[PDB]
Amino acid sequence: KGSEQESVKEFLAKAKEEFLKKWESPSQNTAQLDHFDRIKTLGTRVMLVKHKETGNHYAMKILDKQKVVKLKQIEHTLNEKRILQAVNFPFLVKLEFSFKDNSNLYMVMEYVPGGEMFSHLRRIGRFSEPHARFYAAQIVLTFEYLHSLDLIYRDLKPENLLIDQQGYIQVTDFGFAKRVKGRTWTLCGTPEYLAPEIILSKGYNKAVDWWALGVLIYEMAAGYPPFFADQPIQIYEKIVSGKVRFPSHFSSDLKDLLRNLLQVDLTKRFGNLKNGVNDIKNHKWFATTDWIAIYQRKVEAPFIPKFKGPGDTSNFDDYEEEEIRVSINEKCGKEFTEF
Amino acid sequence: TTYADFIASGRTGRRNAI
Ligand SMILES: c1ccc2cnccc2c1
Repeated sequence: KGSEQESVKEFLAKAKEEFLKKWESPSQNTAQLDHFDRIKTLGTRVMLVKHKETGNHYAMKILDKQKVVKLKQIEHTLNEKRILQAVNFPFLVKLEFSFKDNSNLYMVMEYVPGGEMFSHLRRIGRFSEPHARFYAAQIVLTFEYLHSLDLIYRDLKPENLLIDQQGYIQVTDFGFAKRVKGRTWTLCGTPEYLAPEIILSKGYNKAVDWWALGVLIYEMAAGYPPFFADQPIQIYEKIVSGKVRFPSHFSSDLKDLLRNLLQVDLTKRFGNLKNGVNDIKNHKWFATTDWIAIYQRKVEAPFIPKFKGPGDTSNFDDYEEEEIRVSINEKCGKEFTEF
Repeated sequence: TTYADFIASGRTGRRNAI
């Protein structure tokens, strides 16, 4: 616990004062639908839109209130918007506006044009270890930030990590993020990325994010996840078994880090010991990482996405376009009153 | 190879939350 650790501590203290102000007094109803021209679907929904008054492009997430109710996601959706409007960190996508109408909820975020990490990783096959380390370091700092605010993220995966014009990561989709000081119990996440304590229906805490980091680093460096199969149940059987196999090109340092992150024993999992995140940040695999330089975006990125111009979506897949219908009757008003 | 097994599997596309 030296001078560098005290500075992190003080930085996180100021970050928490700012977060809590917005957490306790959330912003609400800061734009309306006809402020935007709708361009194209970016994921399924999230749409590219253009703000008329400024000409800025944004990514607008649209949720059908009736479908949220049927899927029992009311409280998770209130979590997502309340957390997103309160956070502020370089590697988190920024929420610029939110609002609702008779049918839908809307979250309008900064447009990140470089595409999902998922698309680049699948196309290239795998990332080199320096490449994967660059991205992993950003997730390490982002979880240090989120966890210090008593937030658990619970859906880390390449599909949710966007590459910006500087080649850095922006985390999107807070649909399962939750502020909780005790343990929690919800069965949620993506199968390949679930910690064993989730699968086995135990109480669990922020250590599930550090397990998921282990899955992410493995998938970036290997090109495939550490546990995969054609059916989710078969994936879960592999996750709880306690064994992991590594590609032969994995360095010795990388395997040792992943055995400590993909650790079924919670009393032994990195990120969850007395030293907290510093067991990770001081691991030999991260010896060349300058954490301050990463935070300041001063490190040279592995690649810069192709940019054809404003509003171009060539780094995203194409999706079938569907109408945005707004009923003449208010749906689910009481359930979403605080949104 | 494990890569070949992954590429021929049904879970190389985007994965939905549970
Ligand atoms: C999903 C898909 C594309 C995105 C692009 N920019 C911001 C957020 C996004 C979410």
